[PDB]
Amino acid sequence: GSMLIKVKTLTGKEIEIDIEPTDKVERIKERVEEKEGIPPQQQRLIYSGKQMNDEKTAADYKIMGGSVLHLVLALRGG
Amino acid sequence: ESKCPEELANYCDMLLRKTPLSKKLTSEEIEAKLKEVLKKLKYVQNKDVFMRYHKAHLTRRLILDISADSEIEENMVEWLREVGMPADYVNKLARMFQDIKVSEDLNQAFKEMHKALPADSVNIKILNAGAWSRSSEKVFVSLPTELEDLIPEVEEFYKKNHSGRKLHWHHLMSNGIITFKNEVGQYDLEVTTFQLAVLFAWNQRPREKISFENLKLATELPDAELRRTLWSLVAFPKLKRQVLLYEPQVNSPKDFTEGTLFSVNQEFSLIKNAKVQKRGKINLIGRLQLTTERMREEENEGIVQLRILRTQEAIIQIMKMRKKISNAQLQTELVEILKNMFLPQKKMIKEQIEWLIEHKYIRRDESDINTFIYMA
Amino acid sequence: KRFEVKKWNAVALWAWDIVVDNCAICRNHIMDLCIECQANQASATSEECTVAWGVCNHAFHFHCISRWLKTRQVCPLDNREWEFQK
Ligand SMILES: [Zn+2]
Ligand SMILES: [Zn+2]
Ligand SMILES: [Zn+2]
Repeated sequence: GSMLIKVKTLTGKEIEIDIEPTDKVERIKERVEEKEGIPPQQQRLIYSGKQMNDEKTAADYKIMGGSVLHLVLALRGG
Repeated sequence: ESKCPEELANYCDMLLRKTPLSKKLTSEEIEAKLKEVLKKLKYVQNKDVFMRYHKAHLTRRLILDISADSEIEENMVEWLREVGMPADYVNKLARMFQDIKVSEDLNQAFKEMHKALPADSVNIKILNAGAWSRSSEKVFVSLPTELEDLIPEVEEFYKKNHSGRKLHWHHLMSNGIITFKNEVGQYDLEVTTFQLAVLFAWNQRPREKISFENLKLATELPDAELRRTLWSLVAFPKLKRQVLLYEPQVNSPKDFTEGTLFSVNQEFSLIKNAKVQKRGKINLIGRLQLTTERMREEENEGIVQLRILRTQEAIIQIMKMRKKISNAQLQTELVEILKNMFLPQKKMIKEQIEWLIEHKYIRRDESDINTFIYMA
Repeated sequence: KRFEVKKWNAVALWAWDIVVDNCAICRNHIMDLCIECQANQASATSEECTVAWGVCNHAFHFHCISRWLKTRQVCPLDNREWEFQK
């Protein structure tokens, strides 16, 4: 996993994930679920105030090195 | 319906400016398709983003005087006040319409007050600094003698009119038309000061290559602006023949380098029906609040959306765990859940509680105006 | 292969210049408040306090001249009847 990023949850708990710049966000939500119990459906990833679309890549959202992604749960999702 | 607080602002511009959509209609429809939008604003996170992108647009129209409906543009103002838009904003835009008028009267006058350049070759425009302009950061440029000699002459003209006032030249918004004797013919170019500067940096060396580094010396334009301005001259969109033929090609201005060389394309020319026009006139404008500004608010507006998002989430999180909580008890633990995120301010909180009340997430108790209930 | 200006649309920003002399009338910085607005409370009369310019080119406050027109109608400095400028 050439690109090592991290996802911060409400509590501030940061989670580290290894991915590729071609990896889709739909897959990050998954690698997030294998590390924490959070199901993809309750996940909203926010990078730079913008919401990431499932069918897109980290490369699209100019994600880099230790770049922080925000995991903000859905309101209508539990 | 259109949700983006920006795309919304971009529609009003589409309607108020001379575009296809606005010519393919009538004042009634337009006034209607406009009245519609301000209504939807009542349902947009932070109305300021709409104000920002709107004012910007107006400025473009006002300045380049390419407003389609001069009546509405004005009227657009009050309906903008009526809907609820802030105070200092509305009248502030109004002040902008007042200046173009004050200016027309002032231009017509200045032109006559003298019978640099021919009378009707020069057109003035003096606007209130508090109204118009935003970000004030020194921007330097080398003006060609023609323009430089005019500035003071205008500076004195305003002097015996309204003393105690000083003009501050705006090169971002200033524009004009410059001739361009090529090897194929003569054409009129519509451009911003910065471009005039870059182009004129050839006049003393018509057919010579000039590197990116030297243009930085000949034009004084800071690195960033130069990059955009050159790119605006080697890659103007929807243009068949470019005006400046740069050297080692790139796909973005960011890739330009000191060694990069530029030269005046001698094979320039328009085309009308696959027939090479020898006389022509094209526009190369559409500028902004200096680039550095763009990156500025975005950077922050993004952070705000994130706080709003976290605030929003944190509330419904407490609300989910507990079920019936009071504004009081909620305020205090709202601060702890976001303990490692940021300190939510009470205004942002107030607003997201309201937002969550209409989108039916939270409900107020009949028994206690305060104290919210977690619905559905 | 000249590039010649053919039409120029100059745009400048109107701004209140800095005056550093005093109101020969109330003896206060022309840019600040006058002796009136200074003390006298707020009210419907606590209207803005701007400076005034005349055809003699001198410049006093606005209120400090008003209270100098209900009477002596000449500029106290160059004794030539008062006359404003926009
Ligand atoms: Zn005084
Ligand atoms: Zn006063
Ligand atoms: Zn006098």
